Amino acid sequence: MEKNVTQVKDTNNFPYNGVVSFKDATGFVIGKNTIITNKHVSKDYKVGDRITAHPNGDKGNGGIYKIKSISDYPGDEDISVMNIEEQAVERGPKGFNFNENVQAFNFAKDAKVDDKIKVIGYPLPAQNSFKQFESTGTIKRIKDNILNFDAYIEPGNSGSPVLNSNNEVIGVVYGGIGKIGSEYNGAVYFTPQIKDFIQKHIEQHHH
Ligand SMILES: [Zn+2]
Ligand SMILES: [Zn+2]
Ligand SMILES: [Zn+2]
Ligand SMILES: [Zn+2]
Repeated sequence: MEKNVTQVKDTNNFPYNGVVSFKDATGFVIGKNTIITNKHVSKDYKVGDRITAHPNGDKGNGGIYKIKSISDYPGDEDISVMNIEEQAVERGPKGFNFNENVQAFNFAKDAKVDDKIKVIGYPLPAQNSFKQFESTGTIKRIKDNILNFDAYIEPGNSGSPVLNSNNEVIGVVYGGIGKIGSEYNGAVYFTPQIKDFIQKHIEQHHH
């Protein structure tokens, strides 16, 4: 029952500038024009729907962007990749370019139980007028593609990155119903098959 949650002061610096906001969920930047979220988020949103880059409430954001394509992982795991139209619908401080207004996360090489982790995202975004929050805790179990962690989350954290102490991404917070009665939370743990699927969807050039 770890509850160590802080309001993010400045979302314009990494890792905070790698996190994106849906109307009611979270995602994060993994590469050029590319974000990760979960399948619950990808069921709710469609091509042409919009994300906001790293909003800090009404203090501003890195722009508003259109979802260009959605690619759900073909395995059972709760993970989706979305590609983003590079030209913003509404500009960020660094201009209209998605990539200049965000910084992508790198994959962690691995993780182990008891590692210190951080979840960054948008809990209760209506109630907390889209402020970004960091929630800190530890890994409780890693089994195949299942990551159980002890860090406080709320509705809206669905799709949040789970980060190691060096701000590399280890997994993505579940959007599905959690284990009943459990004070711990779940995430898809990034294994080689999942990393490969993601990497194959990252963009590299302009058309
Ligand atoms: Zn939903
Ligand atoms: Zn470009
Ligand atoms: Zn273009
Ligand atoms: Zn091409």
